Amino acid sequence: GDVEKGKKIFVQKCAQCHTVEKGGKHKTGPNLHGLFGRQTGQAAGFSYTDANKNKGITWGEDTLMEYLENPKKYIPGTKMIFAGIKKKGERADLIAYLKKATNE
Ligand code: HEC
Repeated sequence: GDVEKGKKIFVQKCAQCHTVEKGGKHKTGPNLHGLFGRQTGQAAGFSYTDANKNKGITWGEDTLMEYLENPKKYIPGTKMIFAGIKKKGERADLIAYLKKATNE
C-alpha cells in the first residue's frame, strides 16, 4: 500500500476520532498505537462497547481490510459511526499508513 495516500485518507476520514501515536489521547475513538497483532478492544483506558470488546479477533492487514469496508457489518453494535471505505485500494493504502504510524 501507499503510505502517503493512506495518511491523507487517515487525516480526512479517521483523525477526528483517533490518534495513532504512542501515548496519544483517546478522542471519540481509542488511540490506535499498537493495534497490529492485538485483539479487539485492548487499547488501555478506552471504554469500548461490548461488541468491540468481545469481538474476539486479532487486528492485522486481513481483518482491518474487512472491518474498514463496513465496520457495523464486521462488529454489529459498534459505536464507531463510520460507513466504511468502499474501495479496496484505498483500504490497503490506509492500512499501510496505519502499519507505520501505529508502530512508530
Ligand atoms: C468517530 C465518528 C470515528 C471515526 C470517524 C472513526 N472511528 Fe474508529 N472507532 C471509533 C470508536 C468510537 C471506536 C470504538 C468502537 C466501539 O464499539 O467500542 C472505534 C474503533 C476502531 C477500531 C477498533 C479498535 C480496537 O479494537 O482497539 C479501529 C481499528 C478503528 N476504529 C479504526 C478507524 C479507522 C482506520 C478510521 C478511519 C477510516 C476510523 N476508525 C474512523 C470512532 C471512530
